[PDB]
Amino acid sequence: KMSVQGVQKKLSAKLKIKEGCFEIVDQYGQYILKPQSDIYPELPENEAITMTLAKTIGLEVPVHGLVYSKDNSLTYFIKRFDRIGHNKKLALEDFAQLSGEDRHTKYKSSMEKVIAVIEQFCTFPKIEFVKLFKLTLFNFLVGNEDMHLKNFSLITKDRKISISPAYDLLNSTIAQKNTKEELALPLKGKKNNLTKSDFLKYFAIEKLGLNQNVIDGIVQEFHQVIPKWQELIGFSFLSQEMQEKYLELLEQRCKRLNFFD
Amino acid sequence: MRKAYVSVSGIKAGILEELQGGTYQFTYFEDYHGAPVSLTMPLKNKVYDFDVFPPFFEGLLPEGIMLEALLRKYKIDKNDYFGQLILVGQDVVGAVTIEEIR
Ligand code: NA
Repeated sequence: KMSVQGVQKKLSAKLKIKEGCFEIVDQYGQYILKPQSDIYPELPENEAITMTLAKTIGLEVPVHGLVYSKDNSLTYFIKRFDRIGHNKKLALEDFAQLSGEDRHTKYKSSMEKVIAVIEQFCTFPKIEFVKLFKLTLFNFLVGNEDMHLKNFSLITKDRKISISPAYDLLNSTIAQKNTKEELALPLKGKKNNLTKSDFLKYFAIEKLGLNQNVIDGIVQEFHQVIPKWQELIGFSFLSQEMQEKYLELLEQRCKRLNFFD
Repeated sequence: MRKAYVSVSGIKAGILEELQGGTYQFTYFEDYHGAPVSLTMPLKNKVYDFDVFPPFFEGLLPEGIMLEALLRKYKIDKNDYFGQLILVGQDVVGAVTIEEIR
């Protein structure tokens, strides 16, 4: 499909420690910089606020932010989690690599197959299932319709294999005009018109094996975070027009899961 | 034809070798007893065969606009996956690096 993230650059960069600024490099960097796209609007500000919303609901999110590039526009940065200390690296593999797909077939999978990758490779699958549930609800609520196989990764850190910290989380729905789907990979065979029972019963109980108390607690976390999400969006660097689109989609997705009833 | 050293955190782990017929082979080193190149390629087995370019190594290549930047910079065929991996192999995602044999 036409992906919003395909038309944006990912530039390697070093943090000049003595100043508070980044130097773009071709190789051997510790940060990624994502400047404006000429194809889709406000992707850096969109990514910066979305990654902050994820952090507010308790997902694992690395250092990220915005900086000014030469042309006065804003550029997003993320601190790489496969780079640590002095020239040390952590193993990191995306789910296309782990399931035998490639860049051309990275949408040719399902949430059920994503679960199976976690069960096969993660040290504590049941713990990562809780994380995947929160992540999938989050992506539905903020309009991230581009969670294909290369946007899930497993990290090896401290001799534990788990789902990596967040990367590339973006409200891609409001960024593009004729959005085709809600989920990049189908769940119960569905990529559009997902319902509360798809997520809370089929996904959370039948496929992830979560207990009803755990499900209920996570849903309550999302209910509780909506006022703070609304506030954070209002204070973001998105334009007023893009803030309104972000808030309107969030409200629609919240209403679809009966948050306000 | 073309072979390449595959290393993990700087330690040589094995050889990615291209065979005739578009097939590929990865072979671990006896001396290597560290973390696997990929979770799909445990040290338990020392040889791995592929009828196409192996998805683990294909997954290190750039995409989208950054692939077009790579093909703007280098005289390389659009589908020479192994050659592109050699070009970017000094620094890719994760702990693995790829260096061509001669
Ligand atoms: Na509009």
